[PDB]
Amino acid sequence: NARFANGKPQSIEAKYIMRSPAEWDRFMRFMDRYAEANGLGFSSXXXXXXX
Amino acid sequence: ALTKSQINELSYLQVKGTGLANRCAEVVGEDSIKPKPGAKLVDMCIEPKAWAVEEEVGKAGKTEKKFVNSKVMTRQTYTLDAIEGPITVDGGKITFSEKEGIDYAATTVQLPGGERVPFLFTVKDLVAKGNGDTFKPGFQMGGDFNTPSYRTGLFLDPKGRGGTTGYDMAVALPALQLGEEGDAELFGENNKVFDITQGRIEMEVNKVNAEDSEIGGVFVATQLSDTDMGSKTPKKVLTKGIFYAKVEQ
Amino acid sequence: MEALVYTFLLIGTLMVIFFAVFFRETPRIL
Amino acid sequence: MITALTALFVLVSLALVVTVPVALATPGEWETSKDQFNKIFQLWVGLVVAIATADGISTAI
Amino acid sequence: IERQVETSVSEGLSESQAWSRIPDKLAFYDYIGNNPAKGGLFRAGPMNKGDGIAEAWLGHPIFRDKEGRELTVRRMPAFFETFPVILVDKDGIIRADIPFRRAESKYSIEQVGVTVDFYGGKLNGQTFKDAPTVKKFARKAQLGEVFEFDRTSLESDGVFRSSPRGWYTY
Amino acid sequence: QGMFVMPFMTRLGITDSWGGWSITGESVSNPGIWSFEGVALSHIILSGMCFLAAIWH
Amino acid sequence: SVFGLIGDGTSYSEGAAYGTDQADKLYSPYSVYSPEGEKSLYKPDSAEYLARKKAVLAETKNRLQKIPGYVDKKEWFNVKDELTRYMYETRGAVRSLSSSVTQKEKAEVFFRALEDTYGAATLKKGDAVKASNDKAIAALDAFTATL
Amino acid sequence: SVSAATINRARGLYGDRIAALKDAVAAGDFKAIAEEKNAFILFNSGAYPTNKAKKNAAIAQTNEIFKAIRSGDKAAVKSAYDAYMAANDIRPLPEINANIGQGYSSDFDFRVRTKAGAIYVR
Amino acid sequence: IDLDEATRTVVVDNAGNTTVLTPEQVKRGKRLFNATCGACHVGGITKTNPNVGLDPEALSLATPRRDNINALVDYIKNPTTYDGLESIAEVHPSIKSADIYPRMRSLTDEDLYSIAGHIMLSPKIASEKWGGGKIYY
Amino acid sequence: DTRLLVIAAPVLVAASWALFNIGRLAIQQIQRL
Amino acid sequence: VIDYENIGYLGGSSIVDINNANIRAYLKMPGMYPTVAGKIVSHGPYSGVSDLYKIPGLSSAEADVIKKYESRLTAKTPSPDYVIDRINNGLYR
Amino acid sequence: SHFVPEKPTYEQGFILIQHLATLGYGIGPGGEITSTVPYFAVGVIHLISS
Amino acid sequence: LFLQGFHNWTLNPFHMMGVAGILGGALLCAIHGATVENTLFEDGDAANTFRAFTPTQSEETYSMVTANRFWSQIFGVAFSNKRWLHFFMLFVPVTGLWTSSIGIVGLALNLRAYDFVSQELRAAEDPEFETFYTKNHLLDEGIRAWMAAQDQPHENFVFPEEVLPRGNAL
Amino acid sequence: KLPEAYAFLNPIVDVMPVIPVLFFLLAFVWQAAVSFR
Ligand code: CLA
Ligand code: CLA
Ligand code: CLA
Ligand SMILES: CC(C)=CCC/C(C)=C/CC/C(C)=C/CC/C(C)=C/CC/C(C)=C/CC/C(C)=C/CC/C(C)=C/CC/C(C)=C/CC/C(C)=C/CC1=CC(=O)C(C)=C(C)C1=O
Ligand SMILES: CCCCCCCCCCCCCCCC(=O)OC[C@H](COP(=O)(O)OC[C@@H](O)CO)OC(=O)CCCCCCCCCCCCCCC
Repeated sequence: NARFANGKPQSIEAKYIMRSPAEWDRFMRFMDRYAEANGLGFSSXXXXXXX
Repeated sequence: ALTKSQINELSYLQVKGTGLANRCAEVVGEDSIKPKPGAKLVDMCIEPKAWAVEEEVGKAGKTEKKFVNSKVMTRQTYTLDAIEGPITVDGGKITFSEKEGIDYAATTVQLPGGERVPFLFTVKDLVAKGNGDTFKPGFQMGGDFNTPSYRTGLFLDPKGRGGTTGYDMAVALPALQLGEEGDAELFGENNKVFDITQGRIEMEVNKVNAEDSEIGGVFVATQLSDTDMGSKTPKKVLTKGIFYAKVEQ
Repeated sequence: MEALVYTFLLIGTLMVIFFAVFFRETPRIL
Repeated sequence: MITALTALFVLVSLALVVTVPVALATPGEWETSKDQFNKIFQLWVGLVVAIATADGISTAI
Repeated sequence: IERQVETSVSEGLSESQAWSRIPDKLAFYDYIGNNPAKGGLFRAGPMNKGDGIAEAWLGHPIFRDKEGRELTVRRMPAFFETFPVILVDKDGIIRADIPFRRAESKYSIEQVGVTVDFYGGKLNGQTFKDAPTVKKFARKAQLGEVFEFDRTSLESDGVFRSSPRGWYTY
Repeated sequence: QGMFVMPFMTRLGITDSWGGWSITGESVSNPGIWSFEGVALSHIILSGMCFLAAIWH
Repeated sequence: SVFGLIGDGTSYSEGAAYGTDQADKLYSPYSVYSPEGEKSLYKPDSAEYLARKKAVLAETKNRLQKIPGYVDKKEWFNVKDELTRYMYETRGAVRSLSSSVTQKEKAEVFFRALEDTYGAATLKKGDAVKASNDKAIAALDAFTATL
Repeated sequence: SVSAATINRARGLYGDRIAALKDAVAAGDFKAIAEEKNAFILFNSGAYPTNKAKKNAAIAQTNEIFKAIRSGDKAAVKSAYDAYMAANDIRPLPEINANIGQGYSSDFDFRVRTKAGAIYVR
Repeated sequence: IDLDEATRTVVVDNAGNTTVLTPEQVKRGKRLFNATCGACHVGGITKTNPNVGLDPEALSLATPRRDNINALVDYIKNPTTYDGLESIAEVHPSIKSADIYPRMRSLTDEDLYSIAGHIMLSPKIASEKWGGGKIYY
Repeated sequence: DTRLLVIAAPVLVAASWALFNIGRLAIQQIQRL
Repeated sequence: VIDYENIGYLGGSSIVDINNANIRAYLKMPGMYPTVAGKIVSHGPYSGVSDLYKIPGLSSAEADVIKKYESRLTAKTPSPDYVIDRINNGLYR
Repeated sequence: SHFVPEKPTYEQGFILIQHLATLGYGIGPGGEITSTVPYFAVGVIHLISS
Repeated sequence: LFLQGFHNWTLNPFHMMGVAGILGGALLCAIHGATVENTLFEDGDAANTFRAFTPTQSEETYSMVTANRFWSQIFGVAFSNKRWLHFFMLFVPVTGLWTSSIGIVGLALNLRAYDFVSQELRAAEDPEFETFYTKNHLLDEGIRAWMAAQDQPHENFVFPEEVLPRGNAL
Repeated sequence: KLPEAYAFLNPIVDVMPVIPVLFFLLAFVWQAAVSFR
């Protein structure tokens, strides 16, 4: 590598199964609070004060 | 590291970064060439693929001299390229007689133990001598070249002392002189001598293509390390790698 | 042997800062 | 003829840069004087057009 | 120094015994390592840990060119830890030096051929036409009257100190 | 050389060091985690972690 | 006892005033913001610089003959380099040597055919390099004869 | 501070300005001595600033010049002016060259545009 | 100490012929020299080739001798090497190269007679700073 | 005569005078600044 | 080296070394600096000034200016620290 | 107004010519500037539109 | 740059205490300015808060409890006195200027931290051994040698161009 | 140089860059007219 001009730089499939599973596995924790809950617009100055 | 043909099929931008640029090309095939009076070798790629430095070794009960396989601290700046010299035959045996090219590669190679061994990997002023005529599966060349000093005399000691230039005195300690005996215990270091020593190389041509008139083989080179203007005793560096050339007519 | 004295004092300051953050005299409202 | 037309063009635009925001920032004097500034705004662009023809003709003569 | 030499050569004395009548203690005072302003803060201890115990005066160098003129090495101010070697004559024009860049130097001692002749001391009346030693005594004569020291008594370094006059008013 | 701690390290198998030198008279490319420096570093980690645990109790 | 040189900008000026046309004294520069006169004297541009310009077009054709020799020995960098290295002078020649609208059109056909060689050299397509070269050299040999 | 280079300078500056009046001793130009009275005074201050005994020697050697020209005996003027140059070593600066030279390096020197002003430019 | 008729007196012909540059023409010299030549000859040196400088000690060791007005004007018309055998107008601004250097196209006789005057008048002004390099900055 | 400098300074003046009077005019007018 | 007895023949005095002095030392000989000095400096160690003429490629009008300055040229033993900086000393002006 | 045709655009400290030059206005081969009339066109249209 | 080249003035630790006092003084001016402005109380309905202060107030206009909870929880260590804080803002810029001005009475008599000795020994016996420290000494003899011909014009330093120390090509 | 017709107005062109600074100066003038409400 070292100026191989890579995309999000990366030279193996092994780091593709590091980018996606470490985003996703700290994403699925975020989903476990915010799944199955939608809508409820509020029209205020940054309330978004639902729980 | 492929042949010179499809290295030339790559643009500059798509080699740029790959580490291809040290790689000597390869030859496919076994053939003869039979050089003519007036030919020469033109693209003499020389890459060392392993380094080795003389030392004192410990083993079963006895200490003696051998070479450790050692690693390079310079990244990729270690191979020689585009060396040319007029080829001649006088007594039936082929001589190389190096003249131009990138004929030095200032590397530094760290010993097991922490010690850094800088040297010049040179082919400067080579005169080879073949085992016969007619470049073949096993035509071996060998000769003696010149290792010049690593730093030339314009280079300057961290206090401002050099061969050509610099101070002559210990600028540090200006009350060292003061007598009949001046700084004379530092005379072995204030004196910056440009030493030049002699190396050794032994080619061994393995594969020969005469459709492109190109040879390639495996060399073994032994030479001497840096002496910081005659301060330290230089070690004996042994390199091994592959080489490559293109024959004229 | 003075690199001992250097690293004793540098780690010496790093120890004093550790006690100064975590073992401080807390201020009370009372 | 171009130099005289742009000389008139600068001197009209001096009156515009001055008298227009003085008549805009007055709460009364716009609705009454709007037909005095309409005549000069229409004249002003109609002078830009008559000066763009002048360069247009008198370059490729 | 020079007044006591002039009143000795006006008495009729030749030069090599005109300089030998100068007292050694007076020659010790015309010396850079005897300045209060020569040392530094964290150079601790006596002056003899600076350059050594003084043993004896070597001699007074007189530097001559090929025309038999006289060259004096321009002495160093007390500011400079290092000043170069510059050999000037009676009217202060450079006849010789020691070059830093040695390539195109016009005034090198090996080109001008500066010769050394001492007067008095333990090195009385000894010519030196040897071009290294001319340079060696040119570097010594830049600082002070040149003595011979003992650096091995207390392992004195090669580098200066300051007086009780320096430390009291410090 | 007056090594007091090092013979106890090598007699159970720490022969290599990060400086490339082996104590058995070899040359090693990669000693790994467990070298003379890595063992010495591991006791300073354990010194720091047992220090914090000492404060917690 | 002085009366130092006051030199307001309208007053007298020896060496230091920047009065933008005063000390030039009817040599009448190009603009007032420049020291030089405009272009009237001492270089007739129609004089013999046209040896050099025609010499560009003479050695232009020779390097363009070198191109299909380096497509067979497939050396794509040499096609891109020899089309810039000496050929840099050709645009400054042909544009400065084309006068009428017919020569400008035969310039335009030559430059597009020259740029389609470098594009096809970038794309690494050997038959399109050789084809566009034949379009190029025949556009050169047309343009040289139109003088 | 009085130093060695300050002695060298007033000697170099005004040793030109004393010895060049050898042209004015010849015809006996009586105004050309009176215009250079301050040349005698200021070489006297600069060449012996710490040495007061040689300075007060060169006071009376200067007085003997002006006492002689006030009477006007041109023989006794040169009989005193020879003694002034031969006691104090008045010397002008001669021509320097490439081997014998480098009068100045900075343009701050007191001999930049003098005839002993040259530099090996290299 | 003004810029009189004596300091403005420079060598014009190969022999000892001297003329006086008018004081408008010193200004024409210094200004046009800095505009056209000044990118590589600031302070009388050559940035692209420091061995060959604008010093009178290095103009009078040239072949032919360039220490007058007329051969400097001849140099701008027809630049040769330092030994003067072959022409370097290919790689140097000139009138033979004024199609290939656009900053030479509007110069005249009085321009180059003033520009070359500035190369000659300047070592009478400085004489150590001119072409002395960075040591005299 | 440098008529440039004799034109360049009044056009500095006539620009600096112009917009500043839009200050002064709308204050003698008094209206809602 | 602290002390090299041919300092005066490098760029100092009128007489210029042939084996060690750079191309910049030949500035002060008129007619020489391109293509004569460029040849004198690009070729090997010499024995004397008369054997400067044995350079391959050295022609007649190139050797005329050599014969003019054969009195100012001279051959010393080559110190190899000064033979690397013959093309480029590394000091410019 | 400060254009002199001798020196290139970078030497006379220009800042908005070159943005119009690399869109192909008034420039010929090698960075030589044929005329400043299209730069006059661009700059005047931005005045009246302002 | 006079006291850098001739005196190595940044290396004097009396000066380093001075820099710490002045940078730490501008530090405390930036901190206590920011925290007071940002722990302020609502004393009006204007978005401008400057008009919600009169000088005769009996209460505090910034919450010292809130400001202590800020830095103790961000930086780890915070003030808890207004009397000790404002003495500390008095103390730090002032004692910077004292300790710095002690060291400039060092150079007045040229007792200076110019070199470390053993650091400068080992360089003169190992040409391999370079630090940033020895890089600074070469820069110091650039300032010493080049400036002095035009620094002190009265001492009439004439320096040959081969004498003047210089790197490669510049 | 401007086109030869427009070359008469060269000093008027010479002020025209400065004017966007001078708007920002009125914004403090206009507050001083309104006496900094
Ligand atoms: C006015 C005070 C003064 C002065 C000028 C001197 C002068 C001298 N003494 Mg002396 N001395 C003094 C007081 C003084 N003495 C006192 C009070 C003691 C008893 C402690 C001594 C004990 C003493 C000994 C034992 C020796 C001398 C020696 C010397 C001579 C060498 C100077 C030297 O080494 O400096 C060294 C200078 C420094 C190290 C500079 C320090 C810079 C300041 C003070 C830093 C302080 C701030 C800092 C926060 C300190 C704390 C350290 C930190 C790690 C916490 C010199 C003639 C030597 C000699 O040869 O004499 C025979 C010697 O061997 N002295
Ligand atoms: C993760 C655990 C661990 C490991 C694997 C090591 C590993 C190592 N340590 Mg170590 N160490 C550790 C934790 C660890 N340490 C901790 C927690 C401490 C603090 C107490 C220390 C303190 C320490 C010191 C002070 C030293 C080491 C040393 C060493 C090295 C040599 C080991 C040796 O010779 O042991 C030898 C150990 C023994 C001979 C003890 C034997 C156990 C006794 C005799 C048992 C008798 C009582 C028992 C209850 C009997 C009843 C049971 C029976 C019925 C079966 C080795 C590299 C040495 C070294 O070289 O430093 C790097 C050294 O000097 N360590
Ligand atoms: C990068 C950060 C840095 C910092 C923070 C400092 C900080 C300091 N340096 Mg410094 N320095 C640095 C880098 C740095 N240095 C470097 C790289 C060098 C190069 C070697 C130096 C070299 C250096 C020297 C050479 C000196 C300092 C000094 C100082 C101190 C400044 C003393 C002061 O404020 O006097 C400011 C002046 C005064 C306080 C006196 C003012 C007296 C009254 C109030 C005057 C006002 C009257 C009136 C208002 C005038 C009106 C007119 C006017 C407004 C127009 C301070 C400790 C000085 C020092 O240590 O001396 C103690 C000093 O001499 N420094
Ligand atoms: C291996 C490693 C670690 C290697 C290290 C190697 C190496 C580089 C070491 C460097 C060592 C080192 C530290 C050297 C520097 C030494 C140095 C120069 C020392 C100077 C010594 C000294 C005595 C100087 C005298 C001058 C002086 C007294 C300086 C004082 C400096 C200093 C402590 C200032 C304090 C600045 C500071 C950070 C204060 C922040 C205060 C703060 C938290 C405000 C919070 C706060 C603000 C409010 O307003 C309110 C209201 C509240 C409530 C509140 O909370
Ligand atoms: C993620 C967090 C990252 C930062 C964490 C660690 C940084 C914490 C630093 C604290 C150490 C200082 C506390 C000591 C002193 C301490 O305990 O102060 C505590 C002190 C509390 O004072 P009070 O207001 O309680 O005052 C009581 C008074 O009445 C005393 O009479 O706080 C201060 O006054 C402000 C502290 C400024 C902080 C001083 C910083 C100095 C920087 C240190 C220089 C570093 C040397 C490094 C060498 C390598």
